[PDB]
Amino acid sequence: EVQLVESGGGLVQPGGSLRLSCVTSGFTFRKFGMSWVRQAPGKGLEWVASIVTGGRKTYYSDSVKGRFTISRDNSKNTLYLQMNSLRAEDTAVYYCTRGYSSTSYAMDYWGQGTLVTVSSASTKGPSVFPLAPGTAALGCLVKDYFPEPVTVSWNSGALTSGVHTFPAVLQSSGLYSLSSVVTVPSSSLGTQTYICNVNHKPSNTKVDKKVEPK
Amino acid sequence: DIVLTQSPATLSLSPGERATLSCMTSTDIDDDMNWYQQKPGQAPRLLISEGNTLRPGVPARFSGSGSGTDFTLTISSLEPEDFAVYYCLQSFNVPLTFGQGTKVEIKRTVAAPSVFIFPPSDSQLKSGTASVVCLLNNFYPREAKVQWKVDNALQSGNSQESVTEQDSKDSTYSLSSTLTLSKADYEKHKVYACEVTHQGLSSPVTKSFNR
Repeated sequence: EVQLVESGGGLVQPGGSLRLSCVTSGFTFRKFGMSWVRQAPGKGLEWVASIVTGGRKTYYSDSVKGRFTISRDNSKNTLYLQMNSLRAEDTAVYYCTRGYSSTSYAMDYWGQGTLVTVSSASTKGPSVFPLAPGTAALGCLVKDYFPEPVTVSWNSGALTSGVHTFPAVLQSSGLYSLSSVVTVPSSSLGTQTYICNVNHKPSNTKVDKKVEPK
Repeated sequence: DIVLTQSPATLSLSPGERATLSCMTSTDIDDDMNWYQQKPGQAPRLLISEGNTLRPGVPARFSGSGSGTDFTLTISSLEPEDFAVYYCLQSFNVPLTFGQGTKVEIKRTVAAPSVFIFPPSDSQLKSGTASVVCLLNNFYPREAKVQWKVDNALQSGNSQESVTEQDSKDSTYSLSSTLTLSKADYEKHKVYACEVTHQGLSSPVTKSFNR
């Protein structure tokens, strides 16, 4: 079974460094060219770097040339991406990728992807505020957290229908904000309970806010 | 050199219809064009490789054509699973370059948004900041305009918007517009209102509150 397992991502400050590692299984590693591709949030695919079957040759995008080093150890079935002098715009999900043929770097198999966040902000749990309400609307404001991601569920997952959780937005403070909303019967408002469950693993915080009318 | 231009930016189609996607290259690339599909929260999925070759495991409705600088991806009959974002990629020479992507969305009947307004919580005000949330729920098409008016005075550059992916159940979009004021500023003003403009609205809809 083919697997491209990544690690080494995560938080890092501008100027800081990281080494992404991708350990491959399910195919002869040495027989293939490898590449890294990243995807900034809400944006598209961008090639970072490629490496031949051996270790002899490498190629870099203009964006990372001189700052990044791609490399592989065939004996460990492992792909490396040395990322030095990191900038905020390097923030992306970086994908470990395998070339489909021996003469092309076109990717067929992609790693699970790891988020790399380059920022000066410190890890912070979100402040969660209620958005008080035949249909009324209500939700939770998930404000000022870092880094991504947070998970939001309603009534411990018992309520899924009608729920909208918006993609996060980077604020000028360097912190993220989003809202999760749901539409419900107006008649049920004082009887049914509505609780948003906000989990933010990086800060080891979990918050449950009950959302009732004013 | 070696720029890939995808077209159109968004394909609005219904299930069963035929999809035609365009990708234009600034230079000949020896037919080394590749096509990828990506669904939210997933790695991209290779559909077609160099020489217009159908990848194993990919349905026959997918096909790739073109030559020189002109290349096309054709989905003969759209399925609900096929609505996603599609990227093209050239593999003729470094730097390897991707197209900017085409989103193939579901075309449905126009639906106006339900508009809601949310004052800052008594909780949040205690923290020193005030956020006013405008909610535009379950609408189509995607285009919508939001303007904030505080005591009838138009606000600019102090709001932030977010839009959900197209709903899987009803193929609608929702949008949030958040006005950020200081605690002090919030209490130095009386009327807070957001104005919404959309196809399904014969007239701009304004929802407001006082205290």
